[PDB]
Amino acid sequence: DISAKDLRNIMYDHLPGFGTAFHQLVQVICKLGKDSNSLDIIHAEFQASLAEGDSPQCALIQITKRVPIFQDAAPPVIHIRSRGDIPRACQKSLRPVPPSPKIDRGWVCVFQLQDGKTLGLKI
Amino acid sequence: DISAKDLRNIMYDHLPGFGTAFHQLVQVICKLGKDSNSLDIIHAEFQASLAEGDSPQCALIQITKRVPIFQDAAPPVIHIRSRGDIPRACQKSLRPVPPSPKIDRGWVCVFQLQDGKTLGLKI
Ligand SMILES: Cc1cccc(C(=O)C2=C(O)C(=O)N(c3ccc(CC(=O)O)cc3)[C@H]2c2cc(Cl)c3c(c2)OCO3)c1
Ligand SMILES: Cc1cccc(C(=O)C2=C(O)C(=O)N(c3ccc(CC(=O)O)cc3)[C@H]2c2cc(Cl)c3c(c2)OCO3)c1
Repeated sequence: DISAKDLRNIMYDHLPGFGTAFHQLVQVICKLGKDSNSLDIIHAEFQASLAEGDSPQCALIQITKRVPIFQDAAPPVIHIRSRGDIPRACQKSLRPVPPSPKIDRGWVCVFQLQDGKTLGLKI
Repeated sequence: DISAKDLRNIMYDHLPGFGTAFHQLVQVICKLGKDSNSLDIIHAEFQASLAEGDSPQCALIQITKRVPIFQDAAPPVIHIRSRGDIPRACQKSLRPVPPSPKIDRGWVCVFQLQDGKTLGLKI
């Protein structure tokens, strides 16, 4: 059986750069996947998209649009201290949070900072 | 000017018992009120409701219906370890989280537990 850590490693293996918004999307997919006992179907979808010739980035986005736990889903809230806790390669992807953000519309997660500031990570 | 702690103490002084769902609603009102620089209007609405003869419980609900930061607002996510971090008097008000919980519909907050469990506090 595949673990959340295994799936993270598999997905990271295909991504360029490091600490990018796509790496964070992997984290979200793995966390929500684990919490919904869906790591296997998610892995199968990822591999199937790659096998069709999709970019790994598109494979991750297709998971958000095809696997039902992400469809019309609000992004998870992640509590952190400051913007400094977020990798450099994610910084320019941070945005003010819109009213109903949705994972399948590119809103990966919402970071809540210790002083109450709130930023959404957008792809 | 009134602080979030001052307001919390004022509201607690009107509520019977301790650690109830209404005490948690005070916490949410004061935190969100502080983050939106809205403690003054919140206090004014609370006092006005009491002055019309409303119960302090209803005055708190009135705040969620009358102060625009709570109108059609999703409940805040609060990260905790387990149900053991929630006071005894709130336990029976914890519910599975519905698709679109709203503060002004009685969904005070969403507790996210460390193992991935999620519970909404409902009034
Ligand atoms: C930039 C940053 C700061 C702080 C946290 C994170 C982050 O995404 C996560 C972790 O540091 C982490 O350990 N997460 C995680 C991912 C999958 C599992 C499933 C498992 O292996 O048991 C567990 C933890 C990340 C994480 C991802 C999400 Cl969606 C979270 C979260 C943490 O808390 C609330 O929602 C990212
Ligand atoms: C049952 C339980 C467990 C853990 C936290 C709480 C809770 O509601 C909060 C606190 O322990 C706390 O210190 N909060 C709080 C309330 C107002 C302010 C404004 C200020 O005086 O600076 C600051 C902190 C409570 C709290 C309320 C909300 Cl809505 C929160 C939250 C914490 O984290 C994210 O969203 C309640």
